[PDB]
Amino acid sequence: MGLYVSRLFNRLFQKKDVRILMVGLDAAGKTTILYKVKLGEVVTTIPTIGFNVETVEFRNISFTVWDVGGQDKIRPLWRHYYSNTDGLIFVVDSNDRERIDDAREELHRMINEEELKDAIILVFANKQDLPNAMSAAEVTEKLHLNTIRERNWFIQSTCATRGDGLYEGFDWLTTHLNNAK
Ligand SMILES: Nc1nc2c(ncn2[C@@H]2O[C@H](COP(=O)(O)OP(=O)(O)O)[C@@H](O)[C@H]2O)c(=O)[nH]1
Ligand SMILES: [Mg+2]
Repeated sequence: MGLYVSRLFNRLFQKKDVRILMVGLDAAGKTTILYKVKLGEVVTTIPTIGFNVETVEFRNISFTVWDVGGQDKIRPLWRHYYSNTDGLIFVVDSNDRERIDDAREELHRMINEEELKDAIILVFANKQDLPNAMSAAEVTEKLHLNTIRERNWFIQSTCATRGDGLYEGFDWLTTHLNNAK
């Protein structure tokens, strides 16, 4: 698993530094995905009391992961990670309808950051395994992804716990990060 996903990134070996942010509300499935793709050690750090960041690095690639939609007064704290971002992965809980609108706002707010203006957008509609989970289509509507313009985005159904859709999602991401600039 980690093997085949690791290969996908060989595509970007020429790139000096591939920066990938992976965000989403808490409990969307971010941490699960990191330990599921086993691309590298999930080094955890605590920049400031209460703010938890997970970092995975391998070769010229790095992932910086943290939860959004928490105490939206800490949002400026996240800016330290926007500069030179090549790709943005937004993980969403497809089964959580109560907070899908919060996800939407965090996402649209985040992709309109001057510094994230040219980042590829990968959306993981996670927890597709759950019975009453919104289909990728309904998550696309709730996240209002069709209102995104001039941006290269893609929504991918996944079950982080089993790994389904991860390879596909990353296959798309790395393919586009490659011919970006
Ligand atoms: N049913 C189901 N649960 C999942 C899936 N992905 C993650 N979870 C669970 O949802 C919770 C999210 O935790 P992670 O630690 O994954 O959360 P996050 O880092 O805050 O997004 C954990 O209880 C996971 O075991 C999935 O595809 N299906
Ligand atoms: Mg987490």
